[PDB]
Amino acid sequence: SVDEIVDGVSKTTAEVINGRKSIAQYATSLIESNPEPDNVRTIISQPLIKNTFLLVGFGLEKDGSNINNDPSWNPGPTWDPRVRPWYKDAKNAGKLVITAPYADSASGEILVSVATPVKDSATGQFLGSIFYDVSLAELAELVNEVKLFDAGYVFIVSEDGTTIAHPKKEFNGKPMSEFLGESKINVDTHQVIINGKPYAVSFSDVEGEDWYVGVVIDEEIAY
Amino acid sequence: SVSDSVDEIVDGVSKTTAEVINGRKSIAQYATSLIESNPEPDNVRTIISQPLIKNTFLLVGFGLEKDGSNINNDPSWNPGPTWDPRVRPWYKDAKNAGKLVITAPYADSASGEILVSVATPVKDSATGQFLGSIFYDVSLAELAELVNEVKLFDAGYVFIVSEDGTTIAHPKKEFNGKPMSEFLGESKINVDTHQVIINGKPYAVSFSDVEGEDWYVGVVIDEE
Ligand SMILES: NC(=[NH2+])NCCC[C@H](N)C(=O)O
Ligand SMILES: NC(=[NH2+])NCCC[C@H](N)C(=O)O
Repeated sequence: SVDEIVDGVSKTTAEVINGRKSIAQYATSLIESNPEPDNVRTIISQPLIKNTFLLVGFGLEKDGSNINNDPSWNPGPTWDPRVRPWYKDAKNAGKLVITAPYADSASGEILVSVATPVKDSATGQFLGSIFYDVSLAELAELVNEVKLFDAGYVFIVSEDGTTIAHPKKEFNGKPMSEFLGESKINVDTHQVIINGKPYAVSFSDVEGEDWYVGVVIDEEIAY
Repeated sequence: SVSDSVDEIVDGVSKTTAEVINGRKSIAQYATSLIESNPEPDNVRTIISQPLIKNTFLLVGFGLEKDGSNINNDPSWNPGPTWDPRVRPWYKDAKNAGKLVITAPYADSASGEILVSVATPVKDSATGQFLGSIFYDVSLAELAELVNEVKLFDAGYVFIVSEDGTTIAHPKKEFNGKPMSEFLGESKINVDTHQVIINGKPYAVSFSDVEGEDWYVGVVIDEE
């Protein structure tokens, strides 16, 4: 039953996503414990962090300076972290948040960031925000790793149908109607005609985020 | 074709199992790196007592070479001096390997349960002096549950063994640490899919090595 397949895929998706959240929150707590620049570098420049996220950086409220874990990239004349969506989202939320999809400053690629505020341990005053960049391509690939029927794919949307992750990276950050036709989420399994063929499409909410995972399966193989 | 099919099932479980074990390894390595960077007691306490660490492992402890003292992330565990971490298997394994390693199954000091531990040595950043070892306790029951959750075939189960057939994780906990011959009646690993008779009924059995360990995932599939 498709509902059972997509319900199982949402469980996995949550684990994938919650794993990234847990690591991001761990690094952020250790940083809050002692936000000395050298301790921040040590915390974010370990293999675990460099292998989980595309890039990690701490932007400072005081002066728009930043500490990050890729020496190859230093921000140009231009770049002020304080103007970036991950910065503001974490500051506004005052706790760990994941951004909507947006275009990365350097590459233009569509991504999301796990973002956390950093508060002064003593005062409680906002010092800045940390971003943990997440690859949507890798995300799509992960939630598509174990598939049961080998005739379709898994995707992730926000509640308004904005694509978070699709196997084809060209859909990331775009409305899901670009590959489903329909623009609003119909959670219940239903038939969608694509290219003249019938597919069963079904969604399941992702615990902890305002995302759904969706499934698109060729019916003649699906059943 | 049926042999190829079962082959693909154990391979799939092997891949997922490797991803999970490497993930836990990476987390232990990270923490060990942060501790090594600054092993002051309060910094160690701060590093190992976070939710990420308490949720990934059963228990985490840093035992010291100097006096056999320790810092662990379980506030209700306060072993007295008859618990010397320096004589424990995980401690010696970490010291011997000089890097991250996973133990063979052994009996836990407190519970007597058979578990394994991720183990890492810690060295003085400046002088290279050996300071002690950290253990990261892994539930074998939870491993058996993990590799059996995704089950494509009708009836049967999944298990883990070392290269010489020592059981790492079986759905039935009493087999943990035991030779696999106790539930397979074979003592040597035959990687290729092959028929095994167990209590009169035939089963398909097959193995796939786990990347990063000399472990194999095994499947026992009823041939109804
Ligand atoms: N790969 C990079 N160097 N990215 C730099 C930009 C960092 C962050 N994702 C932003 O857009 O603000
Ligand atoms: N749950 C516990 N308090 N275990 C204490 C023992 C720690 C470690 N597994 C050992 O046997 O040395």
